[PDB]
Amino acid sequence: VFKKVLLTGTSEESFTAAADDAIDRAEDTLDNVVWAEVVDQGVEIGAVEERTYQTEVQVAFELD
Amino acid sequence: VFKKVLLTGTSEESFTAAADDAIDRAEDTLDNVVWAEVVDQGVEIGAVEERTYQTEVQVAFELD
Amino acid sequence: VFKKVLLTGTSEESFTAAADDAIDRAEDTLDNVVWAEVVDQGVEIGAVEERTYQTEVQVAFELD
Amino acid sequence: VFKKVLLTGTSEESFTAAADDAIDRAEDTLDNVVWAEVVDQGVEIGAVEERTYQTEVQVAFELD
Amino acid sequence: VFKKVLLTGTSEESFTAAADDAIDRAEDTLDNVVWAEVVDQGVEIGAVEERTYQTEVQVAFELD
Amino acid sequence: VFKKVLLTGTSEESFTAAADDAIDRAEDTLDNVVWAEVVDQGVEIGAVEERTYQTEVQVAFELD
Amino acid sequence: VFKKVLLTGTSEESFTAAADDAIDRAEDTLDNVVWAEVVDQGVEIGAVEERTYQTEVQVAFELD
Amino acid sequence: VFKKVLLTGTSEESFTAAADDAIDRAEDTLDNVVWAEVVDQGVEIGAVEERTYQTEVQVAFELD
Amino acid sequence: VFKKVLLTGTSEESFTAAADDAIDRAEDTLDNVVWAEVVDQGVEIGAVEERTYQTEVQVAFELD
Amino acid sequence: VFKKVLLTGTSEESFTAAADDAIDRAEDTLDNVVWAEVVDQGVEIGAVEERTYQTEVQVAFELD
Amino acid sequence: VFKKVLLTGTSEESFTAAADDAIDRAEDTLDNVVWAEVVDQGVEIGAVEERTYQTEVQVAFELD
Amino acid sequence: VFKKVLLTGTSEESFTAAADDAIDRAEDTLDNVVWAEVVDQGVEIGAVEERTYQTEVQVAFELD
Ligand SMILES: Cc1cc2nc3c(=O)[nH]c(=O)nc-3n(C)c2cc1C
Ligand SMILES: Cc1cc2nc3c(=O)[nH]c(=O)nc-3n(C)c2cc1C
Ligand SMILES: Cc1cc2nc3c(=O)[nH]c(=O)nc-3n(C)c2cc1C
Ligand SMILES: Cc1cc2nc3c(=O)[nH]c(=O)nc-3n(C)c2cc1C
Ligand SMILES: Cc1cc2nc3c(=O)[nH]c(=O)nc-3n(C)c2cc1C
Ligand SMILES: Cc1cc2nc3c(=O)[nH]c(=O)nc-3n(C)c2cc1C
Ligand SMILES: Cc1cc2nc3c(=O)[nH]c(=O)nc-3n(C)c2cc1C
Ligand SMILES: Cc1cc2nc3c(=O)[nH]c(=O)nc-3n(C)c2cc1C
Ligand SMILES: Cc1cc2nc3c(=O)[nH]c(=O)nc-3n(C)c2cc1C
Ligand SMILES: Cc1cc2nc3c(=O)[nH]c(=O)nc-3n(C)c2cc1C
Ligand SMILES: Cc1cc2nc3c(=O)[nH]c(=O)nc-3n(C)c2cc1C
Ligand SMILES: Cc1cc2nc3c(=O)[nH]c(=O)nc-3n(C)c2cc1C
Ligand SMILES: [Cl-]
Ligand SMILES: [Cl-]
Ligand SMILES: [Cl-]
Ligand SMILES: [Cl-]
Ligand SMILES: [Mg+2]
Ligand SMILES: [Mg+2]
Ligand SMILES: [Mg+2]
Ligand SMILES: [Mg+2]
Ligand SMILES: [Mg+2]
Ligand SMILES: [Mg+2]
Ligand SMILES: [Mg+2]
Ligand SMILES: [Mg+2]
Ligand SMILES: [Mg+2]
Ligand SMILES: [Mg+2]
Ligand SMILES: [Mg+2]
Ligand SMILES: [Mg+2]
Ligand SMILES: [Mg+2]
Ligand SMILES: [Mg+2]
Ligand SMILES: [Mg+2]
Ligand SMILES: [Mg+2]
Ligand SMILES: [Mg+2]
Ligand SMILES: [Mg+2]
Ligand SMILES: [Mg+2]
Ligand SMILES: [Mg+2]
Ligand SMILES: [Mg+2]
Ligand SMILES: [Mg+2]
Ligand SMILES: [Mg+2]
Ligand SMILES: [Mg+2]
Ligand code: NA
Ligand code: NA
Ligand code: NA
Ligand code: NA
Repeated sequence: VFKKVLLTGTSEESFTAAADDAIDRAEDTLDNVVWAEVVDQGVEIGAVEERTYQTEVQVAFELD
Repeated sequence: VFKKVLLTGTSEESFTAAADDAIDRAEDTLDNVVWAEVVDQGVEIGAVEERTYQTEVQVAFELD
Repeated sequence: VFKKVLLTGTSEESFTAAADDAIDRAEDTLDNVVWAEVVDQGVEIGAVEERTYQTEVQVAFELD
Repeated sequence: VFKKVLLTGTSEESFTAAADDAIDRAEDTLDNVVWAEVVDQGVEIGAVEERTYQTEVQVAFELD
Repeated sequence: VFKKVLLTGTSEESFTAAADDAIDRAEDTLDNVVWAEVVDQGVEIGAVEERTYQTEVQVAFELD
Repeated sequence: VFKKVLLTGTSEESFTAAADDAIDRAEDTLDNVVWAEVVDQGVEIGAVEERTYQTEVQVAFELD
Repeated sequence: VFKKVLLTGTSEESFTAAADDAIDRAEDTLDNVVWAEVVDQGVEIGAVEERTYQTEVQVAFELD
Repeated sequence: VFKKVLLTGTSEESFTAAADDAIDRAEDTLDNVVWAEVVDQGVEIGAVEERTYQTEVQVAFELD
Repeated sequence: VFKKVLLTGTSEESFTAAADDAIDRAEDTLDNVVWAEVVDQGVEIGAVEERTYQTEVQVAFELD
Repeated sequence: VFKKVLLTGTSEESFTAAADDAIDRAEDTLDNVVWAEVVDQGVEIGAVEERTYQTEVQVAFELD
Repeated sequence: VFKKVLLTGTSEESFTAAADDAIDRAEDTLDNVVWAEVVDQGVEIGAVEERTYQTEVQVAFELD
Repeated sequence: VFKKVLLTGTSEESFTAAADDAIDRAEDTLDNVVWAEVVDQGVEIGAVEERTYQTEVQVAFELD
């Protein structure tokens, strides 16, 4: 059985690096992370000093 | 990093109050709740005494 | 077996009340109405004296 | 010919009132506003003192 | 309030049995599982000895 | 001209048998049923003794 | 309250004429037909002597 | 950079002519119109003397 | 077994004729073409002398 | 690099067996078939002696 | 109230830089730009000397 | 007439480079490649030594 968690990563550099930021967090706390699916991308402008790229991913991990 | 949980709130009064019911539950158990996105709305009729409005939300919270 | 009918309710008050208007009509004419799913919401402006909120629902009822 | 503008209204009270807030703004600046279609709903939590309901609408107006 | 978890079940037999595999896992660890919605179906071929059917479900459970 | 009706079939056995349950009902009451399109699948758990598979179909029939 | 019926019109000439074929049928049998929304378009080739254009519409009519 | 405006053209003749009606209006007021994407089609019936076909397009134009 | 190919037809006349242009090409090179599904429509303006209507279709053909 | 082909399998027995029918055909003619994604399901009724289940899949294969 | 404009940025380097190109243009002409949502990505090949990455964004700005 | 092929490119570096990997393969084997549309993005983790970014594109080419 796989389970997915819905995470938004952030980066001041790129959409790829924002995806990595989410996956990094998943790997910090979960075993057997197997893949990620991109489900949204965006850019935060008004709330930050530098533009911040965001990539939202479903991160899949194998249970048991 | 943000994470989202997928919650359906209920209310005998309105779709807005059903959204609040979900967000209230998230705030009971999670720190740093930052926003919610409505993803579905519905009305339960046959299983209840009074019509019950339901609003399903992805509730986003900031990790760490 | 359930069947659904696709109804747009209207209200001069709210999206919740517009959903109720559709469900009310379904219950006038159908037995065993069990739930409704919201599929669209809108506001009529140019054709009416007062803004009219509209909520379109699939209203499900149990056959037999 | 109709044209649409994509507006997000806000309210501390309800999704219906947030839709009205957008339509009000459109009517301040545009002639012949004829209808609105709801395209998204959400709730701002972390950036505000009170929860703020948001309703995004395509507001249609007749040209010429 | 209901909450959903996003699970992919697997089976060497059928899409129905793959859905059951996910629901079984949810019932092992959660109380008050109430329904599941199918959100994707697929077949793993290259990574397995026998074709493996997969059915991804949002499994809903009642909180509290 | 074709017309479609939106039916949810049920089965304690499989998603295929749930689709058949809907189509069977359509054929009981309608002439010239020509095809069905699957539009949703789900599993009822909390309201039933045995898990019940549900398959929602648009059932198309030829008018006249 | 509005209700919609889901009809596929056909024409050997065009997608516009296929939409008209559906609307014509609705007006034969229903009072107060008010609008139609196109939801799919296609072309039947193998089952017919001449290519047949098909346009599927939700035809809305006002109840009461 | 391209920008798009969301226009609904109308015609008493066809969906193609309704698309042209929108594009014509864009070309009246904008320089460097480069393409259009159809996003919806419909037919107005109750508000008009003759059926009126409508085609909604995102009309893209090059800035600068 | 059916297979589909994803073709964009073009016409200086209409969306229907653009669909035909794609289907014509499929029939030039494939046996047993059975139907087509419209998946997108658009208009090329900047790259052409005359507006060019485009209709993208999945063209289905029976294998073997 | 992976490539996908869009195939509709058929079966007089089940949606799972219809998916297998498509994958079987892909494996007859292609090397390195790695997975399939279900994209539609349906039932043919009017054109056949027995109901025929159909499952449409994108079948992915590795190039080179 | 927020308003969105629908812009396609371009870059010979990356999808991230194409998003920035759109946002840059918005900030040239608009006050209070607050965020952007990615809605499409593509690559122009035939019309250009070098491949050109394109990222289409809804750029949101606060009115008043 | 344009035709599209559905390709998933891969890269250990970025989503942009994964798109290029697919387009490169198309240009190896096809004449008159004209554009690509991004349709999905993902990251392979469990099956590889280094995270592998994947970008799925419809690559369009002009026939004849
Ligand atoms: C992708 C994205 C979407 C957003 N949407 C909203 C919104 O709907 N309302 C809001 O007050 N702020 C937003 N913000 C700040 C956003 C920010 C980003 C990066
Ligand atoms: C929005 C909504 C959707 C529902 N869908 C189903 C369903 O598919 N099958 C079912 O047995 N009960 C339902 N029920 C009870 C529902 C109830 C609600 C409120
Ligand atoms: C949600 C909504 C959508 C509508 N769409 C259209 C349309 O496409 N064309 C039209 O002539 N009138 C409309 N009207 C009047 C509308 C009215 C509402 C309330
Ligand atoms: C509906 C909604 C969506 C939002 N999405 C985002 C987002 O993607 N990223 C972000 O930094 N802030 C958001 N914010 C603050 C949002 C706020 C709202 C109300
Ligand atoms: C439904 C399904 C989808 C898949 N998608 C991918 C993919 O995008 N990339 C990949 O390397 N492997 C996959 N695999 C292995 C898949 C496997 C299945 C069963
Ligand atoms: C597919 C499916 C969806 C459902 N959705 C809901 C829902 O939204 N709310 C609810 O009270 N019950 C449901 N129920 C009971 C459901 C049941 C099924 C089988
Ligand atoms: C738009 C369209 C879609 C169709 N889809 C199918 C299908 O999925 N299976 C089938 O046996 N026949 C079809 N047929 C015959 C079709 C025919 C048309 C016109
Ligand atoms: C495509 C289309 C959609 C429409 N939708 C609505 C609606 O939702 N409510 C309404 O009062 N009128 C409409 N009208 C009048 C419409 C008219 C058209 C042509
Ligand atoms: C439907 C359609 C869509 C198009 N999209 C784009 C695009 O995204 N970028 C571009 O440079 N050119 C386009 N072009 C030229 C287009 C042309 C048409 C006809
Ligand atoms: C899933 C499915 C869809 C279909 N759609 C159509 C259609 O749109 N028009 C038609 O003449 N026949 C169809 N047919 C025969 C179909 C058959 C199937 C099995
Ligand atoms: C994303 C994208 C989509 C496009 N779509 C089309 C199209 O549909 N027709 C066309 O003539 N050119 C296009 N072009 C040139 C395109 C170009 C791009 C970059
Ligand atoms: C985007 C993506 C999606 C995937 N989906 C699946 C899946 O559904 N099942 C599976 O066994 N493996 C997958 N895999 C390995 C995937 C891999 C990727 C990169
Ligand atoms: Cl989710
Ligand atoms: Cl429907
Ligand atoms: Cl828009
Ligand atoms: Cl495809
Ligand atoms: Mg930096
Ligand atoms: Mg988002
Ligand atoms: Mg009360
Ligand atoms: Mg729901
Ligand atoms: Mg009042
Ligand atoms: Mg509507
Ligand atoms: Mg207050
Ligand atoms: Mg939004
Ligand atoms: Mg076995
Ligand atoms: Mg999947
Ligand atoms: Mg049994
Ligand atoms: Mg459902
Ligand atoms: Mg003729
Ligand atoms: Mg169809
Ligand atoms: Mg005339
Ligand atoms: Mg519309
Ligand atoms: Mg001419
Ligand atoms: Mg297109
Ligand atoms: Mg048999
Ligand atoms: Mg289909
Ligand atoms: Mg360079
Ligand atoms: Mg695009
Ligand atoms: Mg490297
Ligand atoms: Mg994918
Ligand atoms: Na989730
Ligand atoms: Na817009
Ligand atoms: Na219907
Ligand atoms: Na394809």
